[PDB]
Amino acid sequence: XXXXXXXXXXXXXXXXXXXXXXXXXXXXXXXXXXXXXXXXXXXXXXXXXXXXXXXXXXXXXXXXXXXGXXXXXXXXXXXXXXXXXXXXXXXXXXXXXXXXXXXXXXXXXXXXXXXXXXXXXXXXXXXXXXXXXGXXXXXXXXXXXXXXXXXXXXXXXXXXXXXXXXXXXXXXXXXXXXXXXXXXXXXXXXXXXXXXXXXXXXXXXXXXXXXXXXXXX
Amino acid sequence: AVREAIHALSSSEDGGHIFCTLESLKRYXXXXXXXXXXSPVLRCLASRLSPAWLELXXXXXXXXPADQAFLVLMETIEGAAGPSFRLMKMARLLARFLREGRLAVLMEAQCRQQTQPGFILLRETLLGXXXXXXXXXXXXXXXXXXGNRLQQENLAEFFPQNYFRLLGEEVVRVLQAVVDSLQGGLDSSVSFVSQVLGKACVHGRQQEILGVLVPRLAALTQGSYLHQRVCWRLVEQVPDRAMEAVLTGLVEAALGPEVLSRLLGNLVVKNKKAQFVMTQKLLFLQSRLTTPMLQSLLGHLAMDSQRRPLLLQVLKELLETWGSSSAIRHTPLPQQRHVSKAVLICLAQLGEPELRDSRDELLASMMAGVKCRLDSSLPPVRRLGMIVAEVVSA
Repeated sequence: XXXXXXXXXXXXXXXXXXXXXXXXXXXXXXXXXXXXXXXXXXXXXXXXXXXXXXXXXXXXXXXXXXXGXXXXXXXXXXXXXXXXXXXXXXXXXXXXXXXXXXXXXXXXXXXXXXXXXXXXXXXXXXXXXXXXXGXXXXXXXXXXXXXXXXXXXXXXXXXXXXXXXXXXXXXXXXXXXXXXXXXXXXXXXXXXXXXXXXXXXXXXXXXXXXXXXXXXX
Repeated sequence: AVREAIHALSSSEDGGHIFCTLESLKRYXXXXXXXXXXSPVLRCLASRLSPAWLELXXXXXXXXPADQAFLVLMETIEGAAGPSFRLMKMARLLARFLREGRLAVLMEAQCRQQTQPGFILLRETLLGXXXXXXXXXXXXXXXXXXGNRLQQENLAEFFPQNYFRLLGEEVVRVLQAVVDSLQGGLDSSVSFVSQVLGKACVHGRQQEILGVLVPRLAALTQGSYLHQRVCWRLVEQVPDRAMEAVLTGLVEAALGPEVLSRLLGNLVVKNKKAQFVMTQKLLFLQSRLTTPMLQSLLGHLAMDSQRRPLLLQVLKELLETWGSSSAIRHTPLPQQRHVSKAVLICLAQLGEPELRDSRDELLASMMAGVKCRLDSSLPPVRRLGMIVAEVVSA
């Protein structure tokens, strides 16, 4: 409890982050580990840098490993899903940044790829603006980053995901999909279909289509 | 073809035209191509059904007025995506009057479609998705829907209790269906089940869970072995681990029924790993244990006998727990309660041999503990412990 509250020292500087790393890595790999951590963190989703910390604690201190990939996955997914399910301005933009960092630890550490990239296709799709891109590649752990770059099946998954839609998530998913230039080909045909849907859109699905169209261009 | 027809129907329609369009789904005769195509068609048609809501109150086909509503019930003879969109429009409100009727209908339709509901969950078991985290997200929302209806509240009607019952029945059905013999060997049975389970727990403890559980338990117990075990096993998540911790305790509160049946539930399954983890999680902590006294006891019994020596370790572990100093300074009085319970169980069973070695530790424990607790306000509480131990290795 103490620790949880504590993550907000007046004098953060470098010592602060050093110690952030310290506590996260102190968790290392004991009993309750991931689980315990996760619990408290999920409660006060105000500290995913601590999520990163412990993510990375597991990354350089552990056990149950694809199971830890799963734990990681869970937390990660959760984080994105909730957070990127709406919007923010001051604090939670940085929360998203922190989420990118925890994604990082996770991704790298686990080579998780399946869990990881379901959440990357998720989390990658998250990128959006500035910081986003940075975090994305970082978490990506280059091999898999380029793996995804190649990847087209994942792209199709995303295509239909977007088709179902929700909001801006879908919008920017399409944005970064485009960014991820390679060769549409199949995606070009898929996106033609998207457009068609796109075109159709009466509601905000209309602006979704606008951004989509930009991507297409 | 399909797309064209859909567009036409959505645009302009006379009575006969509308009728024919509706009958389109009935005719089908397009395998699953038609199905997926129409899944999208009906997504659009459900949006078109929001538009059809105003067309239904525009004196259209008075005779078969519920038919188009039955065409919405023909959607209700469809996919969970659509159920997906049922929830979507449910969120959507809009149709106030018409939607009240709609959702009323939706609800009882969906009592049947919750069967259908989790048969679509069972169909997902039969099927599979690589990017289905959102299927689960949707599923979660769908799970949430009983409480999301509550959330929606607004007018509100049949409640979550019944959601209770609904859930129970659904599960039952699923289970037996699955049972078949083993017409469903896929684990996705357990997946959906557990997904749901986890969700349930998260969503709500005590009443819901337990009621479901009780009925289920009884039935299941009575008639299942491999299958029983399987579902039980199937149980998952971390949220659901402690979800299951809680579940288990809910079931504990399920008392003696829980005891025998969860002697069989542990006999259905303990399967090492996470069980052990949460067993000790529980061991460590906590709140309320008259149920667990019994709880403790039976749980212990079950697991211990499932897999011997689990107990031993716990017993061994427990010795350490008896200590104080820092602990003497710390804690409240619940710890003591816990301690008492432990003592009792310990007394109950092991090997004999156990006594001897544990007595090494016991003696040790005793001594330090003695000092500490000799310092017990509840000097007698501590003394009682001593006597127990004393007895144990006279």
